[PDB]
Amino acid sequence: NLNMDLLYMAAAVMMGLAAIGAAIGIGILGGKFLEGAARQPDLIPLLRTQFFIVMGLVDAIPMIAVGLGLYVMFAVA
Amino acid sequence: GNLEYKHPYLEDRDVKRVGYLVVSTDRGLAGGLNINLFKKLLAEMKTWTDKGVQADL
Repeated sequence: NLNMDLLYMAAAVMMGLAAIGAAIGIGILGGKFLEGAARQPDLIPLLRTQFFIVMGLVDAIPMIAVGLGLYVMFAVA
Repeated sequence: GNLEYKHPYLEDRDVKRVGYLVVSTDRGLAGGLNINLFKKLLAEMKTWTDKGVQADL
């Protein structure tokens, strides 16, 4: 019936836009790490620590959008 | 600093040939000025030349 048509599409827009924001945000944040690794070798492990702190905050809202698109897909429809 | 880029004069190098700039007089009568400098130069120059390191003036 009409339910699964729209509820896949709703999950698709949720995990599609989450796939934009987490890829673009880790692309900008990661490229600034790699100029810092090129510019300051000897600091790769210290900068990598800072990159993993900041990466956990970038992935926050996109991981709630993944987890609820997995819910809509395999629980609600 | 650790922010150093690459640059010949600033960074070190494995040594085979060494150069000396020696300043010296246009005029005599200065007494034992020049030669007491030049023997110190030659002692150092000999020291490198001992191990075969080349030298230039």
